[PDB]
Amino acid sequence: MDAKARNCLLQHREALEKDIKTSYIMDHMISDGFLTISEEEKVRNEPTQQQRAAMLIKMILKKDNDSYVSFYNALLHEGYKDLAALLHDGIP
Ligand SMILES: [Zn+2]
Ligand SMILES: [Zn+2]
Ligand SMILES: [Zn+2]
Ligand SMILES: [Zn+2]
Ligand SMILES: [Zn+2]
Repeated sequence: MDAKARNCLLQHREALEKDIKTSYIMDHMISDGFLTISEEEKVRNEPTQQQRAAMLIKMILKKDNDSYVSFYNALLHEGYKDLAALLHDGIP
């Protein structure tokens, strides 16, 4: 993804990981088409909520612009408008 978007995720990494429950966000991104079911299972396998969110963010950091926007939209739609507001200015 564009550096602007990546740097924004890094800036806000700790809050994102602190706060996010992954299950609904991930099904949103899978329905959208920008997270695979194999990626989802890797996240789901982690044994705590912080560790699942850490895995998800780790994955997203390696994806493209279209995936950043899908993640952003999932935050907007699945109960994290606060976190979406932090990532808005980083949209590719
Ligand atoms: Zn799923
Ligand atoms: Zn959704
Ligand atoms: Zn969507
Ligand atoms: Zn497995
Ligand atoms: Zn972390």
